[PDB]
Amino acid sequence: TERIRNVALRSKVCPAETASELIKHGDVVGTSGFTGAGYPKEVPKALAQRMEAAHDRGEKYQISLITGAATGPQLDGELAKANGVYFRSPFNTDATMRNRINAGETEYFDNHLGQVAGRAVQGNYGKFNIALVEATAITEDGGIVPTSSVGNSQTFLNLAEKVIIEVNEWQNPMLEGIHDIWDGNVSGVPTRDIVPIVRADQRVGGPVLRVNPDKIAAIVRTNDRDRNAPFAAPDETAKAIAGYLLDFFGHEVKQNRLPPSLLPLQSGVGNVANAVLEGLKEGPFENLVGYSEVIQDGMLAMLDSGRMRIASASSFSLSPEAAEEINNRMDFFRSKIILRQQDVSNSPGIIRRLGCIAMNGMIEADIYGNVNSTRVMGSKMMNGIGGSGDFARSSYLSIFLSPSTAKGGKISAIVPMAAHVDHIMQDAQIFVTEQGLADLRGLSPVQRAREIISKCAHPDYRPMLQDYFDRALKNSFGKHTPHLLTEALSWHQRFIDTGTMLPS
Amino acid sequence: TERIRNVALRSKVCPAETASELIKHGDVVGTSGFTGAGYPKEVPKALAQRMEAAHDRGEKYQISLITGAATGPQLDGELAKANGVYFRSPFNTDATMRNRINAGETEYFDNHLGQVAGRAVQGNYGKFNIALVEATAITEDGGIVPTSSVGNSQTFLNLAEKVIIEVNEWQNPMLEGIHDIWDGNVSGVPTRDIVPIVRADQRVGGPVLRVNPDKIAAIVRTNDRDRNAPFAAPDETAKAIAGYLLDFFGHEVKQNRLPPSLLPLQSGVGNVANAVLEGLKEGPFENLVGYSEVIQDGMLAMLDSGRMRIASASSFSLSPEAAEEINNRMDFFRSKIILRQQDVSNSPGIIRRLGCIAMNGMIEADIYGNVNSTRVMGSKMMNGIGGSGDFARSSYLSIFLSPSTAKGGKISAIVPMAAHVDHIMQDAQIFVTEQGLADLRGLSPVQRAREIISKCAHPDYRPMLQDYFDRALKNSFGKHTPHLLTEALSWHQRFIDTGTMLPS
Ligand SMILES: CC(C)(COP(=O)(O)OP(=O)(O)OC[C@H]1O[C@@H](n2cnc3c(N)ncnc32)[C@H](O)[C@@H]1OP(=O)(O)O)[C@@H](O)C(=O)NCCC(=O)NCCS
Ligand SMILES: CC(C)(COP(=O)(O)OP(=O)(O)OC[C@H]1O[C@@H](n2cnc3c(N)ncnc32)[C@H](O)[C@@H]1OP(=O)(O)O)[C@@H](O)C(=O)NCCC(=O)NCCS
Ligand SMILES: [Cl-]
Ligand SMILES: [Cl-]
Ligand SMILES: [Cl-]
Ligand SMILES: [Cl-]
Repeated sequence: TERIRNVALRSKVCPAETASELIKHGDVVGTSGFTGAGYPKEVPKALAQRMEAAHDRGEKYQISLITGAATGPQLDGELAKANGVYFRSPFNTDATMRNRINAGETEYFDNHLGQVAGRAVQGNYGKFNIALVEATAITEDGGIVPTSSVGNSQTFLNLAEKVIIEVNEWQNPMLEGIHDIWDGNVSGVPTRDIVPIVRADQRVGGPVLRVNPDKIAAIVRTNDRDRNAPFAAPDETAKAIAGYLLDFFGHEVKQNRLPPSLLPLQSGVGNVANAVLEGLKEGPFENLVGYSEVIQDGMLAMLDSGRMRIASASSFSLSPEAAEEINNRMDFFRSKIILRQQDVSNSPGIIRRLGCIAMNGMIEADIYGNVNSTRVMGSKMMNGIGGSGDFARSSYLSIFLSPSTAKGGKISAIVPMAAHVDHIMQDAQIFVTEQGLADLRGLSPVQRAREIISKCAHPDYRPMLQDYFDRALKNSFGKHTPHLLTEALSWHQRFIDTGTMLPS
Repeated sequence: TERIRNVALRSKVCPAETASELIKHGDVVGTSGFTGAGYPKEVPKALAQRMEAAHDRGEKYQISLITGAATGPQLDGELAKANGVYFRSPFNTDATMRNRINAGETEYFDNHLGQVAGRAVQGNYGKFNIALVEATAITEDGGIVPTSSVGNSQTFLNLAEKVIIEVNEWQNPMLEGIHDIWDGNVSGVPTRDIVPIVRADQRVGGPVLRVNPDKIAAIVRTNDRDRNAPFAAPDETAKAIAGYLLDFFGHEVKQNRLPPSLLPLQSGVGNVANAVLEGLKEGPFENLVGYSEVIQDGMLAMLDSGRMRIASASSFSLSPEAAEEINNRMDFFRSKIILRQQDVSNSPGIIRRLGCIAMNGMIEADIYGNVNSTRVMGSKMMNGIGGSGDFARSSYLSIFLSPSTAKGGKISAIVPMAAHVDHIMQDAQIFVTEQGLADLRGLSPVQRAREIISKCAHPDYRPMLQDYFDRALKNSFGKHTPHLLTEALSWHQRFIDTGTMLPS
């Protein structure tokens, strides 16, 4: 039917290809989109084609692309294939864009997701020329109904000179009412407002994004799917990880250090975090509440089993098949989900107030429990820090989860020294691998090392880590956090040189 | 005049030595005291004597010492001399204690200062046996008036099984009224209360610490001074740094990115700090506001002149001459100063809301602008992370300031890779050295490196840094954050082996 319920605005409809012409070379473009959900699809595809042609003619044509978080093939993919992004922030999962970044062809900075709005308002990315936002519908009074995500859309709408809306009939109209958009000052000029959230299920705003209709330069009708990668069905490794964490949660409850309903849960992006939620869907903890950035398949499964009552997040980040399931049952899930601005879902003040439990994956940790979430070998970007820092530092408990090895055992996820740090020791209390769980609360670095090495390291690597740690204890410059700088990054170099961290 | 205005509690007065007998081997002891101010004095000295005597006779006697932040010679100094501390948290500046930590004789973990109360309440440090708190006075209704700091005192009083109070007649009676102690839930069991501070000058609580008088096991009448590291007059390096920073502030104001009154300021303590505060006093600004951890000489000067209108902090950090000045004029200054619990002064929710400008020192930064504030060569502790993370991550602007070299030029403060990371790139926007100022806002890591190397690095190390960077750009595993892992920590190893980072 007609998703644009506002009669007057219907006069601004033009084809995706034409709307794309509003976007000029050098422009700073703010888009909707929060990891496989709610990003604009058709105007980028059309812009990507117009860029390729322009380059071939010798015309410069690149934008700065600021988003909520990751997008999808239609946006990051198309624009990277076309070589059309000179600067990208804050988060990406597209293979082609990742290649541009790691080749030095697209400049990239992975800001903390909860801070992006505030930094944009400050002017850190420059002046916003375009806001490109996907919508479920436009209301009679001109409200823009968001889709599978909120992200930074409200901020970009405020900041941008010109606005382009994509109304996507693929998105289930029962999405209207799911979002909560606050009109208060979260990320504007100080002093900011108090955000009155005191419970994860509390709504404090309205269902629509607000914009001056005068700034709307184009409206695009679309019917295209959010495209995310499916999740790995939990294997023996992921199930073991989930088993250790559930045991830990149970022990906390028995010792009265957690409620039996736990505390508001944040679950990070990726396969491992997701696998933990599949364990929780049939766990002994009832009346659970999510206060997360994303609701992945596993979180939807907790709402389905009823083990979780409600989930706050900024987006759905579902597999192609999970996205079908929620669509066919939108009436059920609608009342169990609240989608918020990402500067609210990822507000450290709110996270700490609620006492969230943070669960995040990781590339690697060193023996002292510093965590790399991003840069393989210290230099090659994977996805980005995302909101792992927003949550790890603000949480009641910060938990990191990973297989103890990677690349079929050729890499140890527990190393003498992390090649890049995203999360300092202070920001990580609990580590879980398929080998076991390290509880680091109240421990000095040397004490942390004993736990991590003994509980979490793979048997193939444990003796090597013990060997490093023992010689560091004897020979390190200082003994507070013992290191041998000649060897600290040698396992990484050994991998680069030989394809494996195992010695010859 | 009598400092103990509650008659009932007067019966609990006893000698320091006798009071110290209440503290047993293995006890967890929480004390008042925030860097050089307001820590207990006489009971720790007596305890240290008895610990040494026990040790000399083959008997173990050690405690876990949890504080606000740093203490002074009477506490950290004496107990470290006696080898009386098995675990220490969260911050120390005593040289003897630093030696115990770096030799592995005292276990140490430097928690974020704003988080210590919460983690104590969570039980991370174990059960508190003793709270040892210095007081200015005890009021008619049994309220405890703290002294030159608040720190974690209220939390420790709540948790401890038994309480010892030191009533210190050296501390000015007019300190009564300067503190703001909240009974709200800042660091207790979730869900926490909204901390309703919307102005730096806002009081939310009352002037006294509260404790059940039945837990008070001993009261000690004392008369001993706070001891802090002496006043360091700004050298040419510090003045140059302050110069670049003030020019930057001046520029932001002229571009309308800051008000002429700037934003609430958090300043560290250091040679640079004093130069910055002096520049601020002379600069083209007005109506300044402090929302910091400490109040230093420079703030008092601006409060006196009217350049600063109010200063919020958890503690004083004054030279003996400034202490003299405030001791004689406590009536005037107490109207301009608010001393808060450190879980409030260092609350990320409040820091972000007020939009604080954070200015902190550092050991070193790598070329990508990751910051080490703590661990020389990655293994030798200096002081601790303190509140630098609380502020850096939560601030409107995060600035790090340092001489571009250390150890008389034999160490470069800009290195290929930091040997330990306290503040990731995402947490540092501005760097200032005596060489110049790097503004990193909106930049990718490679862009950050070009700015840091060109603006901040010492000319003597610049060719070496640029050489590393150029070769990494050519050879690094990925090009997003280019490194040569064979060389990354080689300058540190060169220092360890030869005493300088320079080759030939
Ligand atoms: C860290 C992160 C990449 C891991 O995701 P994950 O699904 O839990 O981890 P997986 O075990 O499934 O491995 C995923 C990929 O990372 C690679 N990887 C993981 N650890 C690695 C390591 N130590 N060395 C090299 N590669 C590694 C794996 O090889 C795998 O790639 P491949 O299948 O092509 O070989 C992911 O959590 C992430 O993107 N974190 C950054 C954003 C974030 O922190 N979000 C949390 C809050 S929303
Ligand atoms: C990092 C820190 C020690 C620097 O202090 P500073 O006064 O600004 O810096 P200085 O140039 O005066 O040097 C201080 C000490 O660190 C050493 N130092 C500084 N940089 C160094 C480096 N790159 N390599 C080796 N040593 C270094 C100096 O030698 C000196 O120690 P020394 O007496 O043994 O010689 C200090 O800022 C700190 O402790 N930060 C952590 C806590 C914090 O930031 N709290 C916030 C508010 S105070
Ligand atoms: Cl808030
Ligand atoms: Cl801890
Ligand atoms: Cl709050
Ligand atoms: Cl930025």
